Formats: sequence, C-alpha cells, structure tokens
Amino acid sequence: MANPNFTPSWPLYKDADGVYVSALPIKAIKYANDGSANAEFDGPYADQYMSAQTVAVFKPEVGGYLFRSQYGELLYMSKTAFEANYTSASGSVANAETADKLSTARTITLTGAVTGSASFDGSANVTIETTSGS
Repeated sequence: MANPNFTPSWPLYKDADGVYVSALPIKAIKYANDGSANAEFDGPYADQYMSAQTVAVFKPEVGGYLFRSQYGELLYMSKTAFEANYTSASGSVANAETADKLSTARTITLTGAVTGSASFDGSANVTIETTSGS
C-alpha cells in the first residue's frame, strides 16, 4: 500500500477493539502450474500474484473473505467470523445512530450539562430537564 488509505473512499472496517482493517474479498484464485497463484479481488484490489512457497502457507478459499490489519496480520475467514471481528465491532461501527447528540438510545458518557449541548445552565431538548419529577 503506497497510499495509507487516508481518504475514506474505500470502506475499511473494524477489528475486535476498534483497529482499522482492510477487507480483501477473495473472488477467485488462479493457481498456476509453476506454483505461484494470483488472487482475484473485485474491490480496491486486483489480481495479486503470490510466490509458490507463499501460496503454500497462505492457500485460502475462493469466495471467502480476507483481511489486512494494521498489525500486519492478514488472514482468510468465513464471513460470519470475518464480519463480526474484522468489519463490525458491535452493530454500530461508527455509532451514527447516536449522532452528535450521543443521547438517542445510547448514552455515550454524557456529563449531564454537557457544554456542547447546554452551556452554563438551561438544558435543551426533553422538556427542560430529564429529572423533573423527584
């Protein structure tokens, strides 16, 4: 990767705790009789020829999914495991459900009178105060 994928054009997904990973969707593979094999991808990846001894350890499956993590760990997985450990990281990912308010159906460590929501005093949204009936 000459480019560090700084531009969020290609959708990169989420490892176990929130590390970034690239997803290499193995379409088909061309096993050449010389020993080397090129893996056909239809994402931000083309055919990639790998050396014979290399293809002998990294011989995967056509139709599966491979990933490449920032640790240098690249492996092929079944979509069920692949998606839940190297793409999802909880069924929210970017948590765009909570938006910027972060208090939709989730409470992302709201400090009550958050300055970016209610500066000084006088909270807005949800009547006037969430606790108004003790």
